[PDB]
Amino acid sequence: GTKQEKTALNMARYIRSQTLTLLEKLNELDADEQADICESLHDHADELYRSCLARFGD
Amino acid sequence: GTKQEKTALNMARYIRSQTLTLLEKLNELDADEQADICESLHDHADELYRSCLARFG
Repeated sequence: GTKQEKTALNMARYIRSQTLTLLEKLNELDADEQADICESLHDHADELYRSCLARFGD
Repeated sequence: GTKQEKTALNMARYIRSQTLTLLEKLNELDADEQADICESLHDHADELYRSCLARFG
């Protein structure tokens, strides 16, 4: 439950929130092809967050 | 080359950089399973970045 472990998990949550925000922006730009890539990237970010949560979470 | 376009492209580049910062942290932790997913996530962020770059120039 170290500070290193908490830093890594917070970063994984942040990257997920970034990709969600970016997805909305690309949707707003109507940048369809990029939004679809980003949608997938966000799922993958969620997979990472979940894996980090299981391992580093309290 | 619109403003909004550039903000989006920058954020896509920022996210690519963040996956590498997390990858190194996961490496420091010997969190092998998480590191391999992160490695692939970087590959995926690079796919998105290059696509935005081709489009938003």
